[PDB]
Amino acid sequence: AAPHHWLLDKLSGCYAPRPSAGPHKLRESLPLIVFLRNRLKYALNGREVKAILMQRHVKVDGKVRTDTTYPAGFMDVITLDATNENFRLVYDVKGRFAVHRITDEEASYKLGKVKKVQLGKKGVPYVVTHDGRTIRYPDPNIKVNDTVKIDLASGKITDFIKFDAGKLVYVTGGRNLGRIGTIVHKERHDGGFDLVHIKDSLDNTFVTRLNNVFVIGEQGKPYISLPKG
Amino acid sequence: GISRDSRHKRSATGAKRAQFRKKRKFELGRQPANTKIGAKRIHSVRTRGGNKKYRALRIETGNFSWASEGISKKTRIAGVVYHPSNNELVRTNTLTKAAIVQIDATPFRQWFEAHYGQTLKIESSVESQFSAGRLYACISSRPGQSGRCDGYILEGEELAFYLRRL
Amino acid sequence: QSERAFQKQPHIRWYKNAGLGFKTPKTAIEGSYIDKKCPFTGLVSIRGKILTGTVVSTKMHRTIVIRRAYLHYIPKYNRYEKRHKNVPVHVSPAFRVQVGDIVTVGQCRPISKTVRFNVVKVS
Amino acid sequence: VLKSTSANDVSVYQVSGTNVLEYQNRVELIQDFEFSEASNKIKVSRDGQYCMATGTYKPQIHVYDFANLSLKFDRHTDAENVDFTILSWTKSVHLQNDRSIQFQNKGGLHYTTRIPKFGRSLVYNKVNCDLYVGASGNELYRLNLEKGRFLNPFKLDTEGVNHVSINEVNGLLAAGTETNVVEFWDPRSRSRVSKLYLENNIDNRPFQVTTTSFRNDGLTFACGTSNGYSYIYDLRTSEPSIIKDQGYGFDIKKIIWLDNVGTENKIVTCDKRIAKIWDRLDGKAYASMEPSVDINDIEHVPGTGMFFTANESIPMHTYYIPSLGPSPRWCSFLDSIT
Amino acid sequence: MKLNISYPVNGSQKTFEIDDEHRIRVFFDKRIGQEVDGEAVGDEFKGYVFKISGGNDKQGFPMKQGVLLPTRIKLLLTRKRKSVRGAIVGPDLAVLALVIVKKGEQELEGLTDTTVPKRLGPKRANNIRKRLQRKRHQRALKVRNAQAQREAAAEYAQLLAKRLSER
Amino acid sequence: KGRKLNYSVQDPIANYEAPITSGYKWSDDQIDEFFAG
RNA sequence: GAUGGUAGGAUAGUGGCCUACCAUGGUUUCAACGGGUAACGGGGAAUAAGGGUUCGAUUCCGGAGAGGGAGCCUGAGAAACG
RNA sequence: AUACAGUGAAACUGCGAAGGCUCAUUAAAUCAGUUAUCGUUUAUUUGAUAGUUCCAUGGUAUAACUGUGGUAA
Repeated sequence: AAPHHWLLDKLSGCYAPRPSAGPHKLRESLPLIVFLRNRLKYALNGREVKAILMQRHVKVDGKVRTDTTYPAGFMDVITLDATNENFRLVYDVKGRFAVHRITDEEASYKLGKVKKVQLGKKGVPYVVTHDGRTIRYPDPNIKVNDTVKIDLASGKITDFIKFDAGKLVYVTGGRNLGRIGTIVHKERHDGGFDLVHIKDSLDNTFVTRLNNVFVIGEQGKPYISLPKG
Repeated sequence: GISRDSRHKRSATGAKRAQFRKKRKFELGRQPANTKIGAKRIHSVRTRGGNKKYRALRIETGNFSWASEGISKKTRIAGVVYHPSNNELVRTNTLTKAAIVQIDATPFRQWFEAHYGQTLKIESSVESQFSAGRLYACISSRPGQSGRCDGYILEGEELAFYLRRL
Repeated sequence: QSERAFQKQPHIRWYKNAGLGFKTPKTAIEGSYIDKKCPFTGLVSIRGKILTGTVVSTKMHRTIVIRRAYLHYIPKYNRYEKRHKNVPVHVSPAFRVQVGDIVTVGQCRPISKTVRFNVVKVS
Repeated sequence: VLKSTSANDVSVYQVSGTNVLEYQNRVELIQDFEFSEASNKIKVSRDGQYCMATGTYKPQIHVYDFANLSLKFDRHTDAENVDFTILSWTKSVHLQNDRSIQFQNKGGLHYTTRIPKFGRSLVYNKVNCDLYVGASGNELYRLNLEKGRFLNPFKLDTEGVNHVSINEVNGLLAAGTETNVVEFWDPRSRSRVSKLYLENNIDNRPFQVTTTSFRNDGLTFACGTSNGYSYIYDLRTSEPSIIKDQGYGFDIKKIIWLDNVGTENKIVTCDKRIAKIWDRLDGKAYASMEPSVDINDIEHVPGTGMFFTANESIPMHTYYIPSLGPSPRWCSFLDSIT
Repeated sequence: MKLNISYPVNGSQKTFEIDDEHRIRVFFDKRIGQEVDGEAVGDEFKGYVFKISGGNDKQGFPMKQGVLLPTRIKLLLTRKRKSVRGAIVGPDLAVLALVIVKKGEQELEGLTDTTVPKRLGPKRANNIRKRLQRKRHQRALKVRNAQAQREAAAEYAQLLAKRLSER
Repeated sequence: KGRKLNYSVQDPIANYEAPITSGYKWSDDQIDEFFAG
């Protein structure tokens, strides 16, 4: 009854935890019970993960948010107070949620793909992201599928990454879900299979969608740290 | 009303053997409230949470708009002479959207004499109604959904556009 | 160009642009045609996907019946049986489409029972 | 003791008016007599109970049992109604503002059929059972309840008909048209017999006849107009008439006799705001029934002196006349309270 | 019949089983609210007037004030079909309720000469007759909310002005 | 003219009512000597 | 209402979803429309098991029903198992 | 603790039950994925988001409760 992304062992139970509503969707997130209890194993059961949630160790996106099924989606920096645990969780190359450990100056921010820019009411420019941070007043040159950098103390955009040909992009969606390498090709079609294409070890080619891909930095310099093997 | 579904009827291919289903809640066709003239009574019906809908049946105080200056002012209703979305609708003298209804234009006289001084540049076949009192004006607002009677006056081109018709 | 009642007019001569690589002809920007559901001035907005094919019949007005044959890699009897599709489409003030006439259409806002596509191109 | 309006040396009373210590001396006769802000058409069945009142928004049927003084049900019908009849008890036939016809039963909604053009009136024939329905144009249709067929529709004049009625003791089909002609057809022959023309002395504009009626002697015919002018007719010198201008005169809609109770040769006229009652052979007003709101139509209960209107307000008014007659057996303490 | 009688201002009420129905027949065909005399229901209570206030009949069914029809009928009350006796009183009432609004000629050692008091005095301030620190804090939090929000809004609108000047 | 005037026979109304033999209390000779003119 | 156009009604809104008017359309041999079951079986609908090769994990057979049809009401969600 | 002060039958309240059997046989119309809704509803989740003032605190009307009762209920 589980998805593939959670890295959930089959010998666990019968009812799978539906995440509650929140920032991200159901299909692109993992809740805190499947995060803490059975992935990096700070708990043994739902009772004691509710106990540490009542103790309020979790500090995801700089706020506490004491809830069992809180849908932590892409790169919400899970922060735990004891042993200064800073966790940025991204996608691995085979579809799961690889939770990388980072440090404090990297967990002081996150980034987010812009979805739409609106002239909503009363002359106010407007920007949303995958956690829905409706932050005030970016520059006019925010296209769709660019990348804002959230402040995580206040909410303001601090840095901006422009989407164009020659940018380091992350793909979350479809049969390319979780690949990095961002350059063999660029092809913007007019309604589907439109993208920037991603290399491999032998620099192979790949096809995805615009909304299923979003930028993380430059060719060699992302200010996100990434795990390795 | 009854329905909103393609299941009771045929598509662009000509199919049969329908016998489909007990009709759901979200195929809700309410009764056609033919709004008339009377004393102002609006039924406050519910839908989709607290989505109150104003179903007007006997509305009078039409806010009709002077066109060339855009002056939406308050007046009464007389009757619709031509509306061939149903040619019996004008026989029964109801009041729906996009109907051409007659208005005693006395507050428009008051506004003209108030912001121009003299009484009577404006077209002659509406100057005749400036003199007489009853001018033609077409309803914009939806009394069956928003419960209101707003409209726009007939001024020249749109006037002859309807007068050549009927 | 007025054969029906009830103030045949644009609904706020009027002119807009859907963008996205589809031209608006100059009579459809400034001309006497009303463009009620032709998407260049229109009331509809564009979205979705864009399909291309030749026609079969343009008998009634505001009905463009496209044909659409396409390749599909059949593995069953290992030969390609040829595709055919149909879609009705509203008019545009740019081309009286006759038989032949490969044209393309964009998805928007169901107009009749079966039309979501309106002509944006002729070539 | 309910208050009485002033009149010509006569008394009337209203129950369930717009104004009707009062809370603790309430005089309510029929409980739940109020509709959704208007009223379409009310009529009382042939037997001693079971009055039926058509609806206004989400239109209903509203059968009231007179021997229970309250409501039985409200079948929310599919469309808004204009005209119906009652066919004894439980059966009844209706037609809505669209060109559709409903057949209500004890279970309700036995069938929904249609007529090809928009209809305005319906009557039923007790003899050989064909309902005649008057509509717009050349077309006066039949739906026979014997074998459910259709019949060879009656060819009219140009614009149509506002009201159709058949005579009771002999069957003379009336059809009040627009061009002042009354177009009497014969329910035996399925052909015209006469095309009587209606005249006046004022002649404001080309009026249209809107109300037709007969009574149970079979010799006279009550005629209406779209101007507030009652007319009588006989075969005896059928070209003139006696006329009745009314003091407001918009459109008379209900003209009904008093041919089954005492205080004879009297008739009720009813236009949009007022309903009066006068005597035959002079044309002088016996009484009048001025309410606080307009009137959609009226009806008079048989055997006794009471009237039931359908109006444009929330309740319906009932009007009791203690000089025309008594109050009926189910209202048999109205003569004790007032 | 039994007659419930209530003297309301003294707070007294008692039932009296009165047989001998030609005494009772004064009330007959008189609906609710219409007054009555003591003279034709009794002799020992003359100069008495009772406003009737309903009454349960035998089979216990109540009458509601002012409908018609002194038999039983099936109405719609607080909406379902409940049976209710008519407001007019006839021969078949078990109890009939009465309010005495004027004492006549004889004292009653149940109604007049014996009485009960009330319950308890009022509780509300205006009912006894006939906060300001919260008024400080409400006004202070309101003007502080204004001086926070309406200044911060223009304080990022000026950052929009900086972005527009640099663009 | 599709749904307009279907001259068909319908099922529930085929025996919805029943006729009457004498009907009018007058005679047909009374009809003829009633409106000869 | 078959196919579309114009306007209104109703809608949570798109919509011949319904009605007035108008045009005679539309699908099809490049398989329309119609014929049945090992449609108590099938379609990935899904888990797969270190040798069982169509047994071997499950969601769903279709829609209904709270004595029988009908009408109404409530709610973020219903034509309510209450 | 002479205007409240703990136990607390029976009453208002917040919520509970938050998804269970049988019967007639639908061929991508039942179903599964997918495109879109600047074509639309949305409790709850999450991020955001309010500037019109002439010559010291506002009203009876109902409970629970008492009291008189009816009815086989």
